Amino acid sequence: SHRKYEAPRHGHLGFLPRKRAASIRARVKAFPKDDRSKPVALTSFLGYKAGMTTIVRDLDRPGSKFHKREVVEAVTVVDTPPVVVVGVVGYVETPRGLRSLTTVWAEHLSDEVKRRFYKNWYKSKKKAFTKYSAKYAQDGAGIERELARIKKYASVVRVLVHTQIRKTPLAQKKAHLAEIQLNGGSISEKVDWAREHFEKTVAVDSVFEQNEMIDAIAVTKGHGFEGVTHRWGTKKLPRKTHRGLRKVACIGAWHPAHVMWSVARAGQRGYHSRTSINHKIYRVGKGDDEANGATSFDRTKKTITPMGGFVHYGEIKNDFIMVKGCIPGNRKRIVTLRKSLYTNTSRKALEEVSLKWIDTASKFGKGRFQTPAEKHAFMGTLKKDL
Amino acid sequence: VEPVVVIDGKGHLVGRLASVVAKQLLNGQKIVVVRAEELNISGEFFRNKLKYHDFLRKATAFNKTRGPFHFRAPSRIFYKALRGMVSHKTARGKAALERLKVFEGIPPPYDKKKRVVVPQALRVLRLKPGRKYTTLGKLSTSVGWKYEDVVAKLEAKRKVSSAEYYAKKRAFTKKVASANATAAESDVAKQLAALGY
RNA sequence: CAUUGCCGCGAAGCUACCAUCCGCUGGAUUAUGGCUGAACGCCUCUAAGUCAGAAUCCAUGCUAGAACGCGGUGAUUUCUUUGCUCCACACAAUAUAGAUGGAUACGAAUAAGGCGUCCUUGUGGCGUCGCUGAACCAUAGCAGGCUAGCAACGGUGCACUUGGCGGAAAGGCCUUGGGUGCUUGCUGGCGAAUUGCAAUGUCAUUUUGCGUGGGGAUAAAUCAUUUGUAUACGACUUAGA
RNA sequence: GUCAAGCGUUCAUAGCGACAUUGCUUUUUGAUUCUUCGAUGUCGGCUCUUCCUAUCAUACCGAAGCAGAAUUCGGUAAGCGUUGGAUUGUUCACCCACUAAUAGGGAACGUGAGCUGGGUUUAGACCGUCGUGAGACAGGUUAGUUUUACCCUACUGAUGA
RNA sequence: CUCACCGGCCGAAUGAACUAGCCCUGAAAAUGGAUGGCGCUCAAGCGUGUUACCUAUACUCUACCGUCAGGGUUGAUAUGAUGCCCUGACGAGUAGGCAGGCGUGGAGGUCAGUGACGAAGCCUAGACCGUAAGGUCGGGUCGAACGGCCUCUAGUGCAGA
RNA sequence: UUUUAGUGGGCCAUUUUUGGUAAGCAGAACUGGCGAUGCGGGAUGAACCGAACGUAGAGUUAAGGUGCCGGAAUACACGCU
RNA sequence: GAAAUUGUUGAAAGGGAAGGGCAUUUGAUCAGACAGGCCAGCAUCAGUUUUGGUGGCAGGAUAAAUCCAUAGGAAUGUAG
Ligand SMILES: [Mg+2]
Ligand SMILES: [Mg+2]
Ligand SMILES: [Mg+2]
Ligand SMILES: [Mg+2]
Ligand SMILES: [Mg+2]
Ligand SMILES: [Mg+2]
Ligand SMILES: [Mg+2]
Ligand SMILES: [Mg+2]
Ligand SMILES: [Mg+2]
Ligand SMILES: [Mg+2]
Ligand SMILES: [Mg+2]
Ligand SMILES: [Mg+2]
Ligand SMILES: [Mg+2]
Ligand SMILES: [Mg+2]
Ligand SMILES: [Mg+2]
Ligand SMILES: [Mg+2]
Ligand SMILES: [Mg+2]
Ligand SMILES: [Mg+2]
Ligand SMILES: [Mg+2]
Ligand SMILES: [Mg+2]
Ligand SMILES: [Mg+2]
Ligand SMILES: [Mg+2]
Ligand SMILES: [Mg+2]
Ligand SMILES: [Mg+2]
Ligand SMILES: [Mg+2]
Ligand SMILES: [Mg+2]
Ligand SMILES: [Mg+2]
Ligand SMILES: [Mg+2]
Ligand SMILES: [Mg+2]
Ligand SMILES: [Mg+2]
Ligand SMILES: [Mg+2]
Ligand SMILES: [Mg+2]
Ligand SMILES: [Mg+2]
Ligand SMILES: [Mg+2]
Ligand SMILES: [Mg+2]
Ligand SMILES: [Mg+2]
Ligand SMILES: [Mg+2]
Ligand SMILES: [Mg+2]
Ligand SMILES: [Mg+2]
Ligand SMILES: [Mg+2]
Ligand SMILES: [Mg+2]
Ligand SMILES: [Mg+2]
Ligand SMILES: [Mg+2]
Ligand SMILES: [Mg+2]
Ligand SMILES: [Mg+2]
Ligand SMILES: [Mg+2]
Ligand SMILES: [Mg+2]
Ligand SMILES: [Mg+2]
Ligand SMILES: [Mg+2]
Ligand SMILES: [Mg+2]
Ligand SMILES: [Mg+2]
Ligand SMILES: [Mg+2]
Ligand SMILES: [Mg+2]
Ligand SMILES: [Mg+2]
Ligand SMILES: [Mg+2]
Ligand SMILES: [Mg+2]
Ligand SMILES: [Mg+2]
Ligand SMILES: [Mg+2]
Ligand SMILES: [Mg+2]
Ligand SMILES: [Mg+2]
Ligand SMILES: [Mg+2]
Ligand SMILES: [Mg+2]
Ligand SMILES: [Mg+2]
Ligand SMILES: [Mg+2]
Ligand SMILES: [Mg+2]
Ligand SMILES: [Mg+2]
Ligand SMILES: [Mg+2]
Ligand SMILES: [Mg+2]
Ligand SMILES: [Mg+2]
Ligand SMILES: [Mg+2]
Ligand SMILES: [Mg+2]
Ligand SMILES: [Mg+2]
Ligand SMILES: [Mg+2]
Ligand SMILES: [Mg+2]
Ligand SMILES: [Mg+2]
Ligand SMILES: [Mg+2]
Ligand SMILES: [Mg+2]
Ligand SMILES: [Mg+2]
Ligand SMILES: [Mg+2]
Ligand SMILES: [Mg+2]
Ligand SMILES: [Mg+2]
Ligand SMILES: [Mg+2]
Ligand SMILES: [Mg+2]
Ligand SMILES: [Mg+2]
Ligand SMILES: [Mg+2]
Ligand SMILES: [Mg+2]
Ligand SMILES: [Mg+2]
Ligand SMILES: [Mg+2]
Ligand SMILES: [Mg+2]
Ligand SMILES: [Mg+2]
Ligand SMILES: [Mg+2]
Ligand SMILES: [Mg+2]
Ligand SMILES: [Mg+2]
Ligand SMILES: [Mg+2]
Ligand SMILES: [Mg+2]
Ligand SMILES: [Mg+2]
Ligand SMILES: [Mg+2]
Ligand SMILES: [Mg+2]
Ligand SMILES: [Mg+2]
Ligand SMILES: [Mg+2]
Ligand SMILES: [Mg+2]
Ligand SMILES: [Mg+2]
Ligand SMILES: [Mg+2]
Ligand SMILES: [Mg+2]
Ligand SMILES: [Mg+2]
Ligand SMILES: [Mg+2]
Ligand SMILES: [Mg+2]
Ligand SMILES: [Mg+2]
Ligand SMILES: [Mg+2]
Ligand SMILES: [Mg+2]
Ligand SMILES: [Mg+2]
Ligand SMILES: [Mg+2]
Ligand SMILES: [Mg+2]
Ligand SMILES: [Mg+2]
Ligand SMILES: [Mg+2]
Ligand SMILES: [Mg+2]
Ligand SMILES: [Mg+2]
Ligand SMILES: [Mg+2]
Ligand SMILES: [Mg+2]
Ligand SMILES: [Mg+2]
Ligand SMILES: [Mg+2]
Ligand SMILES: [Mg+2]
Ligand SMILES: [Mg+2]
Repeated sequence: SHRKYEAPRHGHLGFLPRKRAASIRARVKAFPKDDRSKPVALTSFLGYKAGMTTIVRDLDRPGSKFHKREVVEAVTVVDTPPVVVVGVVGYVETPRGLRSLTTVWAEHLSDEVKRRFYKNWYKSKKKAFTKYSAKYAQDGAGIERELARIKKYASVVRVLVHTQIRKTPLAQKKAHLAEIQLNGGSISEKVDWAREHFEKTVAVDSVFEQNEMIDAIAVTKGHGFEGVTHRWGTKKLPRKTHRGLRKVACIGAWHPAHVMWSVARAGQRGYHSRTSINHKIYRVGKGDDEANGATSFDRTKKTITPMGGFVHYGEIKNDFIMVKGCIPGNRKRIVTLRKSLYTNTSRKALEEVSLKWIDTASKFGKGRFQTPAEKHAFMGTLKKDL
Repeated sequence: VEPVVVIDGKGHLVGRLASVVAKQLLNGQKIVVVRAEELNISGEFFRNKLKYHDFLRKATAFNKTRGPFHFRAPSRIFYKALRGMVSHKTARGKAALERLKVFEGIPPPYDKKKRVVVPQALRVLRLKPGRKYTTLGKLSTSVGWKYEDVVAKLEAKRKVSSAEYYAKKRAFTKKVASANATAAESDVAKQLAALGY
């Protein structure tokens, strides 16, 4: 007979299976639609999640009750050193889908990206791309034939970039290598842009602009095996229940004489690939810019880093992206920022954000001071040796 | 009688082609079918689209990954129609289905090879004029096939190349027919005409 | 010590509509309303054709990725009981969903076309063809031997080579020239027997190995230790001459 | 559903609709006794999933005795929702509210090695009626042990030649 | 301004009431699903007609096995008379009946049977005979007894309880 | 003519019937079946159609079929949808 | 010193059981003959069948038709 009372489903069946993602670097499964009138640009960028802070800004929302007043907003800071362009990849359209025709690599690759090709770098003779590097050596005619194949064929051009994870306060030293689509004009001109940018760096300023809605693609934080109560948000069973409370009581009817796929079960929670959309960029901060964290309204000489550093991350010495709100993944994680796949005209986009203040107190406690100068001015002088 | 037979599937009815191809496969003939997006099904498009959605409705209720696998491409619709005309769970029918290749468009090697028709299965020979019919590329696009535009682009390219082939082939058969006409009214050619040749 | 003795605060981590953030836009349609319009000289949303149109459907997008679906790319081990790869030819063993003259390439229409020719270059004129591949090409020679001329400068096999086109899986197609044979286009000479009146009477193409002689290259992965963005254990993500 | 006497200020058919009559369903209750008595765990609730459409709401429409507003009839449509409580073990009911709406059903009258055990249906006890009595009562009342998965599949995750 | 009516307008069929074939409406259920499936539309649908073809343990013919019947067969039946031969028909089977056989322990008789130069037992995708119950042989292992035939006898044959 | 086993729960179909709104319901009549029975066909099935069975061989058939699964005409013909 | 059950070696096969029946391939293994055994082919026959070609007859309205002659007639009317 029927359920006797209606309730909606627990959980979303479009995020199935709730398994561990295949890599720590989430895949960009769609790129923006190419307009061949625009100049050649990267559709995406790579960065690392440093952590969050909070801001104050005025609101430009006519009709809102909080129009032209201040609001406190959480912002996620993604540390974005410039990417190094090392390869190009050609893709032809086939009746079975998109197919990589060939890849052309740059002549010199750093040990950062070479270390990606090794499980055991410390024992290795480090032979990667040693015979490839001797195809540029005579005149590069074997490289120009492959680039001519990419120009002749290849309706889609993607570019290989890697992160500079040494510019980044992590103990990893092995770069993340990714394929970013080249949007813009003329497949030939895409190949020319990529060959010009071989061994070069693309900064996040020349890809992303302020007040841009972007998408974050990241693998979420892992939690291991989880019961159904937190994995799907089902109701807990009463206190009187024998054999445990943290369970789904009925896991099926007698017929179909099988547990159905829509029934909620214990399993892996987190470390899933997520693409979250429409996060607005609030600051594209330069790295060679003292006063990363100053605004036009504050002008206190301070960087984006909190006192004591970002917790578990470290300092930011690089360019960063201050994006509004929450994005998947935890701190230290590689995250791919992508352009918006559609043109949004929703009045929460197209709002020009001007920060009034960025919080830089310690996240390692309940911080009280924004700068050590403020701390010294409040507390006076202590016992600590001069 | 050929080592493989290449059927141009354009203007063919899907069941009347699939039963013929199923019998050729089981009798030991290797069959490759091309231009499966140009196949026909009799009856109107909304008729056959409701038939596909009725098929699309049925799946295993406890696990949709073990259900009937609703394959969307026109070559796969032809393959599904031709399974069920073959005992495909036996080793003999598995070996028969290994003799069949079905493609959308005409890709390589087969684009420089002779394509045949099966006149038992031709729509213009079987359907009464006025009877509506469905094109399998349009039906596949409606039920979720992604590659109708790519196949059309490649088929336009292939037809431009094939017409440049055929212009040279007519230019050669002009000369060959004229040179055979010069050898006519000779004592060897009248001798051959006395024997039906 | 009081099975964390108790009380206040308490970082970190986890967590809460008890906190924040974010949750896309195109196509085809249903009902229905229409257009043109016959049947039925009128009319008519319908019969042929056609427009719009729903929280629908299918895409876009989002999750997983076939552990027997696929692609691209990097490196590929000798001073290591001389290992690895490629090329060629000698012999073995495995087999074979089944060689036995050739899978012989327009596209479109089918109440229409193909071919040839001509002009005004068209949705043209004229002629011709179909009524099946019952075709076309190929096909003579000890499973095809040895040899002599005639005519022609054609045809064809194999390697060498020039140039070009082909990415849907191109892995093929078209060429330029020189060798190198053969030629049944025509006319001759020699041989075949006894496989004893038939007994596929063995002539195909994949895997491999091993032998010989000719090139080529000179690595990684895993355990163990380590990390914690990970985690029941595996696995994952890091580090280490 | 058909037919349409009649109602609907005139007007059969906007909405209805008598006397008749044709069906569908299997969520009611009977009818039967085919399966199970070397046992298929017997009510309700809780939890949780899916399915149906005879659509309450939401989307788009057609009709009205549709001026507006609010309604009513009908179409496509099950995409998405369909509540919080008082009393009762209840199913059902009834009321207070809130809501866009608080539609109807199925899945062994879904679901007990998922729970719970209020009810019913063992053994204790009381009452009323019946019975001479022992005792009876689909009459009332109160108390009354809820066992086992580590196997196979299925499912959820996790490795892997 | 509206009608039964008409012509300088046209240019050959038209109207009404029915009858019944197919199709459509009436036609709504619950896991996803069933002309058996795939599919199929001058069909691979419906109605009908004519031929060809396919194939049952059925029919025809022949062989062999059994059974039953009806016969033949004695003066070397050119030595097997519940024997041999001829002719014909027939052959499903639970419960059940009857017959002819196979096998096991023990007893009387016989083969002046087998055996430490290897009895019995046991193992053997080795062989032979029998429709079968079974019987026989070869090889391995083994170490003391055991077979055939004619009869007698029973505590005589196992997959289940 | 003697002797003796098993059985003494039946069930289905056509036709004729009774009770019941009806039932794969309950109860009778006649025959044929299943039980007790395989085989070919009806996809599947105790009972329907066909046909009942020693072991084989060849031929022809029944019922049912002949697009393909699947042996056998994508037969021929007149229409209807 | 049997079986169940197990180890090792050998052989073989293995996409959601395995096992079995008919038939053959392949592999393994095994019995046998001539002093005519096996397996075949051809011819001429016999038995049972299947598929063709072709000859001569019989019947019916002693086919009906066509054809030939003759009479009459029309129209989907030929020439004038
Ligand atoms: Mg409900
Ligand atoms: Mg709901
Ligand atoms: Mg939900
Ligand atoms: Mg639910
Ligand atoms: Mg994993
Ligand atoms: Mg993944
Ligand atoms: Mg390392
Ligand atoms: Mg290289
Ligand atoms: Mg946790
Ligand atoms: Mg939990
Ligand atoms: Mg949450
Ligand atoms: Mg709750
Ligand atoms: Mg709770
Ligand atoms: Mg309890
Ligand atoms: Mg159960
Ligand atoms: Mg679970
Ligand atoms: Mg679990
Ligand atoms: Mg903190
Ligand atoms: Mg089938
Ligand atoms: Mg061709
Ligand atoms: Mg599509
Ligand atoms: Mg999809
Ligand atoms: Mg002490
Ligand atoms: Mg103590
Ligand atoms: Mg203490
Ligand atoms: Mg206290
Ligand atoms: Mg959480
Ligand atoms: Mg989008
Ligand atoms: Mg319409
Ligand atoms: Mg219309
Ligand atoms: Mg129409
Ligand atoms: Mg029109
Ligand atoms: Mg439209
Ligand atoms: Mg894979
Ligand atoms: Mg490789
Ligand atoms: Mg012409
Ligand atoms: Mg012309
Ligand atoms: Mg390609
Ligand atoms: Mg020759
Ligand atoms: Mg962690
Ligand atoms: Mg761990
Ligand atoms: Mg009705
Ligand atoms: Mg009225
Ligand atoms: Mg029992
Ligand atoms: Mg149970
Ligand atoms: Mg409805
Ligand atoms: Mg409605
Ligand atoms: Mg709404
Ligand atoms: Mg739903
Ligand atoms: Mg819903
Ligand atoms: Mg209450
Ligand atoms: Mg209460
Ligand atoms: Mg009830
Ligand atoms: Mg309200
Ligand atoms: Mg039900
Ligand atoms: Mg039920
Ligand atoms: Mg129950
Ligand atoms: Mg129940
Ligand atoms: Mg229950
Ligand atoms: Mg139950
Ligand atoms: Mg249960
Ligand atoms: Mg319980
Ligand atoms: Mg219960
Ligand atoms: Mg109780
Ligand atoms: Mg007692
Ligand atoms: Mg009691
Ligand atoms: Mg009393
Ligand atoms: Mg009394
Ligand atoms: Mg009680
Ligand atoms: Mg008590
Ligand atoms: Mg219980
Ligand atoms: Mg279990
Ligand atoms: Mg355990
Ligand atoms: Mg399991
Ligand atoms: Mg009618
Ligand atoms: Mg079906
Ligand atoms: Mg079925
Ligand atoms: Mg069927
Ligand atoms: Mg059919
Ligand atoms: Mg018929
Ligand atoms: Mg026959
Ligand atoms: Mg027979
Ligand atoms: Mg005999
Ligand atoms: Mg008989
Ligand atoms: Mg008998
Ligand atoms: Mg006997
Ligand atoms: Mg005894
Ligand atoms: Mg004895
Ligand atoms: Mg004695
Ligand atoms: Mg001795
Ligand atoms: Mg012995
Ligand atoms: Mg013994
Ligand atoms: Mg044995
Ligand atoms: Mg032995
Ligand atoms: Mg001894
Ligand atoms: Mg002894
Ligand atoms: Mg002895
Ligand atoms: Mg005994
Ligand atoms: Mg006994
Ligand atoms: Mg027995
Ligand atoms: Mg027994
Ligand atoms: Mg026993
Ligand atoms: Mg008796
Ligand atoms: Mg009885
Ligand atoms: Mg009865
Ligand atoms: Mg009985
Ligand atoms: Mg019978
Ligand atoms: Mg039948
Ligand atoms: Mg049958
Ligand atoms: Mg049936
Ligand atoms: Mg009969
Ligand atoms: Mg029989
Ligand atoms: Mg056949
Ligand atoms: Mg011993
Ligand atoms: Mg044993
Ligand atoms: Mg044993
Ligand atoms: Mg053991
Ligand atoms: Mg073992
Ligand atoms: Mg498996
Ligand atoms: Mg052999
Ligand atoms: Mg023998
Ligand atoms: Mg022999
Ligand atoms: Mg003869």
